[PDB]
Order: sequence, then structure tokens, then C-alpha cells
Amino acid sequence: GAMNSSNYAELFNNDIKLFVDDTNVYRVTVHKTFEGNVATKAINGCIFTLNPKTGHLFLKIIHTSVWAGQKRLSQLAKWKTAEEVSALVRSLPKEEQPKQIIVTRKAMLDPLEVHMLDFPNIAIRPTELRLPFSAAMSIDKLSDVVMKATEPQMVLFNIYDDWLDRISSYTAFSRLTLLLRALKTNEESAKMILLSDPTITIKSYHLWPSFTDEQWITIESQMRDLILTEYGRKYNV
Amino acid sequence: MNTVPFTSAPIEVTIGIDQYSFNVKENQPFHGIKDIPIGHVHVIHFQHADNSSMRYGYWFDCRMGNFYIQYDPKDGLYKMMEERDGAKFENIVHNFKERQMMVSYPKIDEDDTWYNLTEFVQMDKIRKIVRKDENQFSYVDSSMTTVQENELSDPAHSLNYTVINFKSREAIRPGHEMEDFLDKSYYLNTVMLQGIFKNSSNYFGELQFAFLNAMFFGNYGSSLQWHAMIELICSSATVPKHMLDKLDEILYYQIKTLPEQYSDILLNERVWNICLYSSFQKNSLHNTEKIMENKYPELL
Ligand SMILES: O=C(O)[C@@H](c1ccc(Cl)cc1)N1CCOCC1
Repeated sequence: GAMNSSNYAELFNNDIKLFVDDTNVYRVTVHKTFEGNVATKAINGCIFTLNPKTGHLFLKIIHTSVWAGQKRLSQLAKWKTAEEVSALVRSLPKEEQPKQIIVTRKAMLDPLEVHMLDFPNIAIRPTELRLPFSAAMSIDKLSDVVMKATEPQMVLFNIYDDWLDRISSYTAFSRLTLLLRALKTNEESAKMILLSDPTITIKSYHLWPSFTDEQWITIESQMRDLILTEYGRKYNV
Repeated sequence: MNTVPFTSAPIEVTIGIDQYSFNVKENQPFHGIKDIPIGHVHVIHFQHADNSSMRYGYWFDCRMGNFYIQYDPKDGLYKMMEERDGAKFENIVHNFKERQMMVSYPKIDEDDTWYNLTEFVQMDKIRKIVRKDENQFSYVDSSMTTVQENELSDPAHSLNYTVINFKSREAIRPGHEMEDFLDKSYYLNTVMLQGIFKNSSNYFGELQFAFLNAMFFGNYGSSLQWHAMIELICSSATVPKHMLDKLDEILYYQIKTLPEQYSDILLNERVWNICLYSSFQKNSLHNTEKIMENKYPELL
């Protein structure tokens, strides 16, 4: 069935699962042609495949060459995503293969299901959560590796840095979704919050700054205020 | 012309034969239907006046034997049987005709409806979908399930239609996932037509048989099969031209014959809107689209 607020703790149990977000696979800039028509130019994209329990992020970089000479790119993008996820599962040892794959957008269900016919025991599920994974390209080090890529490439990250040494997966995912929701609602402000204090640095092998437990509470509170601020700016409340 | 005599009519029942329906009262002096056109399969079907649960009936071809109906008070239904003694059968039929106890099959001469609904239906193929090999006729009813329904429970009483499933390894070639899911031509032409059915005529025979079981018995699994076989053709970008033109004729006569009052349960809104307006063959079913739009515009 579909994943939602009631079975939310299922994300952090011991059954391997992956979230797949395809919202940054096919990315374009829209522009005017010399003749005054409109055209698109693709830029590099990425599939965001995440184990919410461990923080392991399988970032498949989608190079613009994969669109060359193809039609109906937004539809192809869903099937290309499904093909790459299937190839990732086949590459993993049996005991690391997921038992469930949760897609963040319902249009991914049929493409992924068809590509995974060989894995009838892997459940493909939608979700009613509105997860902010599109904002992954607001993380500077992920954006940088995507834009610099000159060929298809898979890059592995832990999107929780070392947090699981100190907090639970449930709390780590809550933090990540709050960070990503903030970066999605007001990227500039969110980044300002995250970096205002220059004495707190991002280790070379990490994505986010090395906050103490106390400083994370402060940060998390600032991100809530940002989200509430934008919500009032938007709705005039 | 041929005859299906009845031993008697002990219980009140609506008897239908092909697309026709009529009433027999409890212990009315009824002894069968005569003047049945040779050359076609036929279906004789029943709905008891006192329990409309279970429509049931028999597919048969009079060229294959002499058949009659006899009520069984233990099992509670009108049963078809074969009479092997041909002299006895002619004698029985001649006497009931002389007593004019047989109702006359009302085949209007201008009418090709039954031919058009059964053009590709052959008794030998019916007998593979409905397995009961000691008889030359085939029993079907409201509640019988299909092989595919039982996969998702008595197998002996099942409808063994050809399983169609658009998200199955049979439908989808490894490495052509997107191609094959969006254009079913491989599955239609190589898997089904070349591989399983051998030719378009056997494919159309199963499709027509499925429609007729849906309409006459309200058999839900047959309705599912009829729609699946339509959608497989309509969702294929490459279909022989002769199949498309025939499909349009087939569906036209099926829509024309459908009771208006049953359209709500026998017609799947999604399949028909997809086939007529979205599919590859959206422009290849002119007659079917015209009748659907004039007769059931609500569905669309
Ligand atoms: O519809 C018809 O033409 C006749 C009819 C149908 C089937 C048989 Cl085998 C015989 C006669 N009906 C009779 C009852 O109701 C009037 C019409």
C-alpha cells in the first residue's frame, strides 16, 4: 500500500528500503531562440535514491548526453530512472537488496514495477508524504558533483554525515526533511542560517556543518522559524 | 434446421436462446425450441423465476449431436443431455412438432445479428475454455471464475481463457520495458497471435465468446477478458489492417446488441475512453465510435 503518517515508523525498522525521487532527473533551462521561439537546453540531472535508516544515498548522475536525439523526454525520464534503479538493485548483493522501494511521485510506479518484474518480492509503493527531496540540489556538494560530471556516474554519500553516532534514524530523517524543506522554501535564508557562524565548518567528508547537539537544536529552531516566516510571507498571515 | 426438445418444464423459468428471451410458466406444456439455424454455435440459457441467482446455460452446435433438456429435481436445474439413439430422437421431435408443443426460433430473415456476434466462435475452442470432455456441449453460469481470477477456487469449474496481463514477463521483453509497455505490438503479434492463438480468427473467437458470456450470464471474469482483449489490440501501434476493420465490425454488433439497461456494469469506462480517444487505434474504429457516442455518450 501507500506510505503515510500512520506507518511512518516503518521507515526505520530493519527491512531494507529505499526512497526514489526522480524530480531532478530531467532538468532544463527555457530560453528564447534568435527567431523568437522558445527552446529548452538540458543540464545534468540526478536520481536521488536513499536508504532512510542508514542515510546511504546512491546519487546516479544523469548526463545530458542521455537525452540526445530522444523524444518525449519527461516520459523517458521516468523509464530511465526505473532502469537505473533496477540496475542498482541487481548490482547489490542479495542481502543488501531492498525489500521495498518507495517512489516519491506516483508516475514512477508503473515504470519501476515493469523494470522490476524480475524481483516479484520487492514491493513498489507510493507515498502520501510530501517529501522535499527535490531540494537535494540545494546541497552544494551534491549540486557540484552533478554539474561537473562529463559522463554518467554513480556517487555514494551518507546524507546524515555522522549523526547516527548520536541520534536515531527517526530523528536523523526528521532533521534531514526539515533542512530540505527549508532549503526548498527559501534557499538563501536556509544557507545563511547553516553558515552564518564561520567557526562551525563542514568537514571535507561531510555535507553539513559539524554542529554540536545544542547547536543543532538552535539550527533546527531557526529552520522552523524560516518555514513559518515564508508561510506568513506567502499567505499574508 | 435443428431442434432441442424439452422433456418438460416443471419449474417457472425464463429461457433464452442466443440474443432472444421468453417466459415458461410452472408446468406449462412446453417441449422445446425448433427451427434452430444450422451453421452457428448456439447458447440456451435459463433464469429461474423463483431464484434469479445463477443464470446458467449451455453452448452447443446441433451438427455435433442430438441434444435435449431435462429438469433434474435433485440438482435443481435444467440439464442438457445428448441422445445417442438417433431414431428415438427424430421420433420424439416429430411427435412434439405434430402436437405443436415447440416454440419457433424467430429468426427474421434480414437479420444477421447472431452470425455477426459468433462469426469466429467455434465449438471446439469453447470446449477448451470450458473443460468437461465427456460432453459435446458446454455449461457456463454467472459465478464461474477464470483461471486468472483463481491465481489472484475449484479448477474443474473454471473458464480457461487465455491469460493477458500487461505487467508480466510474458508481456515485456527484458531490455524493451518502456517500448513494450507503451506499445503492446510485440505482445499482441508475437506472443499472442503467432505464439498462442496462431491466427486472428481464434483470437476473435475467444473475444466474442467472452463478450457473450458476460452479456448472457453476467460473468464478471468474462467481461474482464473481453475488455483485456480489446485493449491489447487498441494499445498496439502495429496491427494488421484486416484485424482493425474486423474488430470495428465485431465491437459494433456487440455494442448494438447490449441491453441498454446493462451498460453500466458491462462496459468499462476506462478501457473504452482509452481505446476510442487515447490509444494508437483511436481513429481506426469508426463504426464502433459512432454507435458508442450515439447510444452511450454518458460513459464518455
Ligand atoms: O422475441 C421474439 O421473437 C419471441 C420469441 C423469442 C424466442 C423464441 Cl425461441 C420464440 C419466440 N418472443 C416471445 C415472447 O415474448 C415476445 C417475443
